[PDB]
Amino acid sequence: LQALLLEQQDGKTLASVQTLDESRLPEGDVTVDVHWSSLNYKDALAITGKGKIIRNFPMIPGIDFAGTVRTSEDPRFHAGQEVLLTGWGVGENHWGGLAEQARVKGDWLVAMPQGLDARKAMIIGTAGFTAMLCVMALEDAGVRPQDGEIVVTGASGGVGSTAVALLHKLGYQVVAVSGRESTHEYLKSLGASRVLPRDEFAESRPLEKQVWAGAIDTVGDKVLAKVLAQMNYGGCVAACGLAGGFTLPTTVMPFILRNVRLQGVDSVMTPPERRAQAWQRLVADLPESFYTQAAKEISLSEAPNFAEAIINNQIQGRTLVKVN
Amino acid sequence: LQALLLEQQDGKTLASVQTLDESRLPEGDVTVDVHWSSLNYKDALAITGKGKIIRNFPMIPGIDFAGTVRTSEDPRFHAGQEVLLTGWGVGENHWGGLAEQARVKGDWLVAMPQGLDARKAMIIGTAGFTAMLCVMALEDAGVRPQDGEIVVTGASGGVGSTAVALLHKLGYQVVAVSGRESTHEYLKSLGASRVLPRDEFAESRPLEKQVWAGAIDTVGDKVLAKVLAQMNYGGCVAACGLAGGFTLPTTVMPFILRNVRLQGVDSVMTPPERRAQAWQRLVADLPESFYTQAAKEISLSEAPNFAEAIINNQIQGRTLVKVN
Ligand SMILES: NC(=O)C1=CN([C@@H]2O[C@H](COP(=O)(O)OP(=O)(O)OC[C@H]3O[C@@H](n4cnc5c(N)ncnc54)[C@H](OP(=O)(O)O)[C@@H]3O)[C@@H](O)[C@H]2O)C=CC1
Ligand SMILES: NC(=O)C1=CN([C@@H]2O[C@H](COP(=O)(O)OP(=O)(O)OC[C@H]3O[C@@H](n4cnc5c(N)ncnc54)[C@H](OP(=O)(O)O)[C@@H]3O)[C@@H](O)[C@H]2O)C=CC1
Repeated sequence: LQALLLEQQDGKTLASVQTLDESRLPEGDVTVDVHWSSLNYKDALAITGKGKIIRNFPMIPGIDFAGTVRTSEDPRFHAGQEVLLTGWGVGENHWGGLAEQARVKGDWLVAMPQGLDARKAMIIGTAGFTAMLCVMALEDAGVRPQDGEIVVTGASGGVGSTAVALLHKLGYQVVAVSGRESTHEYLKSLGASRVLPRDEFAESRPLEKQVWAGAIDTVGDKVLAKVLAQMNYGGCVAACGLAGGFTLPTTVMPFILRNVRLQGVDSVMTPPERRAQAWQRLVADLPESFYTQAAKEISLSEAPNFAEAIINNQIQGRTLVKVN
Repeated sequence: LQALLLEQQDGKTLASVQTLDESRLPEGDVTVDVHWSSLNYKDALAITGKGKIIRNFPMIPGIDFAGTVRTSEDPRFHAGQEVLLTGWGVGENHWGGLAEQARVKGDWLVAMPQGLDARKAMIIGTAGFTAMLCVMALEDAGVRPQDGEIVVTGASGGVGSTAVALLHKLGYQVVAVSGRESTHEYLKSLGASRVLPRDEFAESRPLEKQVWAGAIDTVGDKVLAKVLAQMNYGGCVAACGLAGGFTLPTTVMPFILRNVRLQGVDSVMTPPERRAQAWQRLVADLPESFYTQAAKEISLSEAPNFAEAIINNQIQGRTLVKVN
């Protein structure tokens, strides 16, 4: 059993791949032979030791996995069945998916959606799952294509890439915000009508000119504050991230004078029914071209190279991890 | 034609009751003989000159009125008809309701709902209208009496008083936040289960203990920031005010880790359909005891005094205004 393992000394996190035994895995009524995982921003924070994502060491990181069920004391799952997992504290406070085996509670698993397989499921991963929940939040708020432009921040990343592709597919005019010139052609190829620079979202009045029918935000901080000030009357912002900072120095003005909805989107504890709905929607609404335009396959032990890259804003798209 | 008129010299606002000619009224399709108005927080800002609510003087303030139609060039409205008005820029950049006559666009009016008269309509006013929109926002977010406690800030005020009464009638367990010990009995009599002091809502961590199923906030600033940190997973905050300050020094944490919705509530430009729904619901759900328990009926020339009291956190309930 090969596993990426986090250890802690003198404050710092060390990441290495070690050969563990089956016996070291935590209790959990379903054992899964993991074939694929991925790197999300939260995984990168954990692996580099930034932000105190993980409080208990040693720890196998990886909030995502997909593979084949080895055994099951949960009668909903059987040996041979393709399953996936995102969230539920896995990869944070419970040994995760960046390993050839994981053991988890059956409630945390999702039976493989029809039209999907383990590889494609992990290209999507937590970031794509989260993008879908964000699109669904915009739809719950009555934001339709004809209402105006949708803005996506941190657009070149995982959630952002998925969001641009989903929205373009669903008929929306999408505007991407990126802090790098090198992402422009990639973002246009995903379906973005144009790409605005991040340095134009550094400061804002409480109320800016109305330009967005809706928004999907992955950066928080001053970018989210400006986006809120730019929302159309009745518009909605689906906020899922903190890539630019966890604080939100905003005002009540967009809320109380423009009836703006700021919908928070969490992926960790998404209830079973909405979880299943999001996956079903991804199979239908994410075009097959995405799985080759946005994905980069890496091996397990080179994950820390790419975790550093994520933190350092040197990553584009989705990092798929082949575990075997 | 009696009217509270605001002038401006040396950057200070001067409020007085003057007798004006009919010919000084602005152009409008519908002339209304106003019998009743009210004072909301916004009117108080305008009358005292605090903030920049009013940019063009002279101005008749008053974002609300109710009365009888005098003349009409708009075929939807006839002489003799009972009508009300809240918002639409009236009392801000168009001569308002604290006067014996107003002249307005027919789109801005609401035909008197059945079960309601001009007096009761202004006891409710913008503040009560707003409270109803906030309760409706909580319902849109799936918050039900069984889900847990609803917190109402600035509870002794107009929006707050209406909110507590509406929620108690609808079956919710309500918790009021007030910064004065003198409001406690009043708030209990409206339907509040308990009253927490406002000094316990000053500083907050990004995430506090989950305690609120939903919230209606009239204060903004640091009170709203703490309430956000205290929301249950999937909870909703309807935010409509800035009584404690217009800034919002919060974080993204409640949003991204607890799926919290921050629904902003505006009353100025609420579209016709939603507007009519709120008034219909106010007739259904506001108990008759509210009109006696929260109302204080003043004359036009007492409006500057009551405006000061509002800014200085010295009123309780709703200020109704007998215009004639
Ligand atoms: N709570 C939850 O359940 C979930 C939360 N998330 C959140 O979504 C957010 C993004 O996730 P993911 O796509 O995986 O991360 P990525 O790193 O792949 O993308 C984030 C993007 O943000 C931009 N960015 C990076 N650094 C900064 C910075 N310092 N200031 C401003 N912008 C920056 C970059 O785009 P560019 O170069 O174009 O500016 C980058 O591509 C994360 O904060 C993550 O926590 C995601 C899934 C679930
Ligand atoms: N955008 C829109 O369409 C609408 C906005 N609103 C807003 O709702 C808010 C309240 O309206 P309204 O009820 O009419 O005003 P009120 O003055 O009647 O209510 C405000 C309450 O807030 C509390 N308060 C007052 N000052 C402070 C302070 N400095 N710090 C903390 N709390 C304070 C008081 O309660 P206590 O003493 O118990 O602490 C007071 O009763 C206003 O900001 C108003 O503009 C209302 C309707 C519509």
